[PDB]
Amino acid sequence: VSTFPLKSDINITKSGKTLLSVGQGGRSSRTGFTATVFGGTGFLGRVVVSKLAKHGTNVVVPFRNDRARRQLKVNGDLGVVNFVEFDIRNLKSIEDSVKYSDIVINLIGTEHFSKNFSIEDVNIGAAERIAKAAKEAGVSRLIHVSSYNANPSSSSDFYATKGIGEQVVRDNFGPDATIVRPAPMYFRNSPFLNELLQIKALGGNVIFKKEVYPVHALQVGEAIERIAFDDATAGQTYELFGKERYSKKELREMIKHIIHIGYYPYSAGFYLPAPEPFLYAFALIRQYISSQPRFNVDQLKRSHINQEIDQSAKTFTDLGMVPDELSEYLYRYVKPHIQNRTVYSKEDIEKLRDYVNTP
Amino acid sequence: PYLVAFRPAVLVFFFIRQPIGAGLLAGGFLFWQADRHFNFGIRDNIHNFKQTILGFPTQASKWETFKQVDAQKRAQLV
Ligand SMILES: NC(=O)C1=CN([C@@H]2O[C@H](COP(=O)(O)OP(=O)(O)OC[C@H]3O[C@@H](n4cnc5c(N)ncnc54)[C@H](OP(=O)(O)O)[C@@H]3O)[C@@H](O)[C@H]2O)C=CC1
Repeated sequence: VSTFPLKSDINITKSGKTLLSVGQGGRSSRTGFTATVFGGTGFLGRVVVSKLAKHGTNVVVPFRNDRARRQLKVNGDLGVVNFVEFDIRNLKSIEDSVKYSDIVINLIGTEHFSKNFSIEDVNIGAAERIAKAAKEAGVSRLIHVSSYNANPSSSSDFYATKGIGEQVVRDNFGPDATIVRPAPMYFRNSPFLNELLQIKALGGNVIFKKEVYPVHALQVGEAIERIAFDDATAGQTYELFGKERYSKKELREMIKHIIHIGYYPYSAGFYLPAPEPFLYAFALIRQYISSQPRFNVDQLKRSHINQEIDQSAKTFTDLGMVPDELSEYLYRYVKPHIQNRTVYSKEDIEKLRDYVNTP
Repeated sequence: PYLVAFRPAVLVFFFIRQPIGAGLLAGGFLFWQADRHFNFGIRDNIHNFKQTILGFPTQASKWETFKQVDAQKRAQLV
């Protein structure tokens, strides 16, 4: 960001287009690109879209929810943010969002299968159609986002399909495609944190014993931004994660202690020891009775699997960015949910973390 | 008659607000209601224990008192 994102004013894409950026990088400036951000209306998209538009890149955001795309237009200027109605089952609408696009970003990825899509149909079927269709329109660069633990042979549906999503893209878009693996990001209304703040978290012991490498969502938002303007980063695999290792159960008590939540945790439902069959049965029952995406069977297995760093991939420093730690930002993102306010600074998170580990 | 209308609301708000506590006080309430339904004899014997220790006239003591009066009067006829 700073004042101007582009490294050089004139950039030539892989397709021979010669794009000249104008202006000093303000709202009324431009960069001559057209970055189609699939799944832009999601949690991750609203950061990817926001950074691209403010610096003058045209953003084509294909949406399926009409009332969620309205707020994305504030970020850009007049004509900067464009909208296309689409569904992954409508091939023609896909080709409307890639015809004029020089950058194509893929963010579509689900954890719960619905009555219209399975986990494979989205992490693969959407990705395969999106990647292959983009190539036929002469898209210069493709960027993809997968799980942080992609594995073709994993028994977890999410990790198995996300891994195959990496293969099927590279057999469709080709060598130019890029794959970026984000660690669980934390931000306002982050799905990673929304499970920790929920008071009635059945199976809290089982769900929160998993391990992670939390990463600030803004940096990943800029991580795609750095990759977008550069052609040197084609055909790579990137895994983005935070230095200091944290576990959900370590966070859950750390989160609760900041909110100061005697008898209350024992009664309101903070700790709900429930049998393993009951958790498996409850998730299956809601899967046919619920109407909103609930806790899934897949996240019962993932809770037993810890995050794995892959050494074949490249870190933040490969892009010149130093990742930020959850300690410097965990307090502010739960500040909404918390005499004299005690602000738990960066260093003081350890002293909180110390208080959790002490029996 | 106001609690009969207000009872549906508060019971709902007791389980939502404090679900673990609700499952015990309501669960414990059903135990004694069942206990009196099924003549389990528990609360009766918890009661008789207190009357014995604190010197009260227990149910067994009266029936023992009647036996002493009954046995005395019968031998008075003889
Ligand atoms: N910190 C995080 O959030 C995590 C990041 N990831 C992965 O990063 C990727 C980014 O997703 P994220 O934004 O973070 O979370 P979201 O689940 O909110 O992103 C979902 C986006 O993809 C769209 N989507 C899902 N299914 C479909 C479908 N059948 N058809 C069309 N669109 C669909 C959604 O559309 P819409 O919302 O408009 O309905 C939305 O735009 C995901 O794959 C995620 O699993 C990995 C672990 C956690």
